[PDB]
Amino acid sequence: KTYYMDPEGSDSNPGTSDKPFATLVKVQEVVVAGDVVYINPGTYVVPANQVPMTTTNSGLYHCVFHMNKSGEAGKPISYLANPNKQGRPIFDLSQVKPKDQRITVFYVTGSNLYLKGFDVIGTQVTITGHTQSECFRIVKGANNNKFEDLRTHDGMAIGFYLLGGSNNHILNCDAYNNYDSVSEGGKGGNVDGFGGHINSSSVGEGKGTGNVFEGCRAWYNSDDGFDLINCFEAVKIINCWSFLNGYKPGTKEVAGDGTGFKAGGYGMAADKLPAIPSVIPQHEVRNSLAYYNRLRGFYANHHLGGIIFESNTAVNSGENYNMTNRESPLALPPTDVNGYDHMVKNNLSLVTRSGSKHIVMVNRAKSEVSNNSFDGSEEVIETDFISLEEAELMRDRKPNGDLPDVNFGKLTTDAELRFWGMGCF
Ligand SMILES: C[C@@H]1O[C@@H](O[C@@H]2[C@H](O)[C@@H](O)[C@@H](O[C@@H]3[C@H](O)[C@@H](O)[C@H](C)O[C@H]3O)O[C@@H]2C(=O)O)[C@H](O)[C@H](O)[C@H]1O
Ligand SMILES: [Ca+2]
Ligand SMILES: [Ca+2]
Repeated sequence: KTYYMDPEGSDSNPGTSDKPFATLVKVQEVVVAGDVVYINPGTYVVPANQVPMTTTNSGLYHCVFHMNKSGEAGKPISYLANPNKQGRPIFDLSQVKPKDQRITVFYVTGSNLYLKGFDVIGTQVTITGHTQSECFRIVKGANNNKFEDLRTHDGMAIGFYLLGGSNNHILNCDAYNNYDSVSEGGKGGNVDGFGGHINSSSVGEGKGTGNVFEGCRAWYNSDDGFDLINCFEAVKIINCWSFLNGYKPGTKEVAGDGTGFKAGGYGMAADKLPAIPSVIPQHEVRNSLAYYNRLRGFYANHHLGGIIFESNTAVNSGENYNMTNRESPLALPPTDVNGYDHMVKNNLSLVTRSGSKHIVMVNRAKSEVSNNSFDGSEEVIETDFISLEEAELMRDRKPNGDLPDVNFGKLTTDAELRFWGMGCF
């Protein structure tokens, strides 16, 4: 079956093209494996009083849409912007403010799902202590899903937040202009674009493995663009752009941590040891771009082992590459050391911003550090690039959702010969 929804539809309708549904709550009542839902473009304001589809964590979370049904292998359930209509569906969550609860807009427990082509805006935070909300929260048991050309923006919530699940592909998604102005004095320190945090409950082959962020952009998230702390299976970030994170949206006002790619770690607590996986995962950041994050570009974040940083480009992102690891095995007090077991290869780094640096805190005897611009005999300069115009990075995606063509961060023909094989382009 192909069902339809529309902002001016009705949940008393049958869900046909002529008589569409109004909400995903009704969609969820009827769909089965192999069904397709075409979501007509327009603005869907979620009513303030719409009851949550579920709650989690002893009532802490109000979950707007519970993506609880599953497809089968070869027969997904697909929730797609209607490809026969121009424009995008935009779910506006600005009225949803349940007292004393965190918000999850799409709480994903099902498997074999395909979600494409729509936006989630205005997601709220009302709690004033330590808190967060998420546009997408994916957990243990949610396997073999695809999230494509989705945009989580102009709200107070983390865009994508993985606590578990396997083979979740987050492809060509944007998370931008996300800032929690409400909690903890409006620091914004828990709002990332994309978070990979496969927890202890979700470990194992086919249980927490295989999740990938690909082709995604994160900008003006108040904390980090991408963050893989406390992530018990390897997560990969491939062909992603992370820029202008750590600032309040549209400004250079200081907010949170400002990392482009925070690519590991299990914390640096002084009081107690963190839980850790049995095998420290080798997360990866490859063919990616960091530009003008407030503090750091590509960061090992006190990892307890090796990360792969391959074929990336950093421009004016503070510490463009920082390989700091925590000393292993775990001990107290916690100790930072030069990064060990990393692969740092074929990277490019430009510095013309005051206080920015190429690479810090790498152990070259324990990490493979090869063919990076910062270890060559010539400095990388601005005119080695075709363009460094920031606006290019915010250009509209192509109609199919692919990243826009840009010259930003692309070496000229002449420079490419002097920095051969280096950088994300
Ligand atoms: C619902 C809570 O879940 C757990 O706490 C998580 C997380 O395990 C903690 O490490 C910590 O994480 C913070 C941020 O909240 C998180 O977004 C970021 C990626 O890492 C740390 O900065 O708090 C989390 C949280 O959700 O509050 C624990 O099981 C808590 O007891 C539980 O309330
Ligand atoms: Ca933070
Ligand atoms: Ca973060």
